[PDB]
Amino acid sequence: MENFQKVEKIGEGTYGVVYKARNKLTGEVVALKKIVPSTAIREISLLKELNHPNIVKLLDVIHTENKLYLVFEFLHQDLKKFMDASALTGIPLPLIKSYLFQLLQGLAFCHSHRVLHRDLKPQNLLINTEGAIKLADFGLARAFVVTLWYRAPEILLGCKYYSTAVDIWSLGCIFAEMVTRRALFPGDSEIDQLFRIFRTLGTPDEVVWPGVTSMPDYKPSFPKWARQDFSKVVPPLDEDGRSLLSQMLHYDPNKRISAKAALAHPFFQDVTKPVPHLRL
Ligand SMILES: NS(=O)(=O)c1ccc(NC(=O)c2n[nH]c3ccccc23)cc1
Repeated sequence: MENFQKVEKIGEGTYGVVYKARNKLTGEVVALKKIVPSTAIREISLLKELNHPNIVKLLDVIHTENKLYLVFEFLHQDLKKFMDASALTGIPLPLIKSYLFQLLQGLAFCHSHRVLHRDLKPQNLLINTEGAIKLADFGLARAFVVTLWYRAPEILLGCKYYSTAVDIWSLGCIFAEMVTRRALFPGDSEIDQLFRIFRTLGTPDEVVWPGVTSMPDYKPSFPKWARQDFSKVVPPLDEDGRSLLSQMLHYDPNKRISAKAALAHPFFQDVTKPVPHLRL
């Protein structure tokens, strides 16, 4: 590991501290994450082959002194900071739509390889100066302070075998947040998270989500809220954007739109790739 000089700490992630670091041989600047079960080693090693331009590149996996360091390509800014910096005027819709489109490409890729993220959130969506956005920490949750805001309702209801659909749900919540400049469901506990979802989208029932009532953490005592209309939930998003968001936020994970079908949605008919103006 001595092959790296830490330049600065970027922050505490779910799986360890992330450092900006410089390779002493190569000269390259990278993100260095200090995270050992052989099972974790093999899953992580699979992730090195999972290469896509909207997926932060895992450069190296350093198992040393019984410790695990992951070396990634480095990006200069995350979507949370960019959202914060954009909050006076909001992110312009064409850049929201570009970001959403690119992230759906990323998902479509990983999902087609049966790999899910499970913990999408603004802090692991990384952006560069060329107008790209990338998913960071893909596949780590499986290979191995906690924000709940982007958690799919089937996870909160105790489903142990959830699907790629959970990422679509997270990404729908992020889409909404870019548009409105506020978190869609900022729960501060699991029940607060669930009940915020219920209050906006309606308490789910057997009609809209067959099997919901048989889920591990479902309680017949849940209060029954009525669904709100999306026009009230994410103005001033147009009809195509609301329609797509609605399909990303379907309760039933089987009805929820796939990343691949989302890419064909009419919302993306006029998609472009703007460059943001970023201050590094
Ligand atoms: N807070 S901030 O906007 O200044 C900022 C946020 C994030 C990164 N960059 C990173 O954290 C980062 N780059 N590549 C990664 C690969 C995996 C995990 C994190 C990775 C830099 C700056």
